Amino acid sequence: PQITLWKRPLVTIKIGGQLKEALLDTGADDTVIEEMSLPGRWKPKMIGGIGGFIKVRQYDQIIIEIAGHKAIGTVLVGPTPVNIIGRNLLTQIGATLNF
Amino acid sequence: PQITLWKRPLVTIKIGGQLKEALLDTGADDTVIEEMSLPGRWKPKMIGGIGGFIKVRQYDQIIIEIAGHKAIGTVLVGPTPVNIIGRNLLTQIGATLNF
Ligand SMILES: COc1cccc2cc(C(=O)N[C@H](C(=O)N[C@@H](Cc3ccccc3)[C@H](O)C(=O)N3CSC(C)(C)[C@H]3C(=O)NCc3c(C)cccc3C)[C@H]3CCOC3)oc12
Repeated sequence: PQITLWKRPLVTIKIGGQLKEALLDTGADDTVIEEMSLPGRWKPKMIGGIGGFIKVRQYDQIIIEIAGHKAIGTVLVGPTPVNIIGRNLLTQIGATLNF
Repeated sequence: PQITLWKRPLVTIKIGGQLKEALLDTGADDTVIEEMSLPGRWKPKMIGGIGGFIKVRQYDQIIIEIAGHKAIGTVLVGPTPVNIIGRNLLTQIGATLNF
């Protein structure tokens, strides 16, 4: 698709068999989702954004669909205010900015 | 241009007579720049994201050049860690996300 920016670029994702709303965010290095259960071991990470930092749990090699496009990659879980799809997964789905 | 997302999508902007580097950020509603002077009236605003909120100054009707493309809109000024071009100005330069 071609997504314009007059409104927030929200899409549906699927993760853990569940549909969720998430923001396609070219300003985010990483993908971070609100609290949920994911399989496997996690590693610690801190991420730093407009307000300061939050602590999150890093899960690797997680199956995730973004607007119907399949990806498998790193998903961070923690107290983010919205679900954010960042560049690590935007690149998997072939997204570019164009003007 | 077509900008890939392998690295942060940073571009040169001209604002207030100054050259700055800034991030093309589809996750940002607003545009926020590190401390600088701008003309005209302003009012205070709080903006929030990862790590919470910061206080900024809101200037309206500010001319800007983003990667060679002119526009006008509201520009926020305050203690942002990164200069951010958000959707309010990305629309005006014709930027879309494509996949
Ligand atoms: C101290 O922090 C940083 C320092 C130096 C470099 C980086 C790079 C990043 C980064 O990529 N941070 C991401 C991030 O929060 N990026 C955000 C932008 C940003 C980048 C660098 C520094 C600071 C912010 C995001 O693109 C956005 O706009 N978000 C994510 S949360 C959001 C959807 C609410 C929105 C927001 O903050 N909006 C606030 C906002 C802005 C920025 C402008 C105008 C109005 C508002 C409301 C997190 C999220 C997952 O990956 C890591 O942080 C950095």
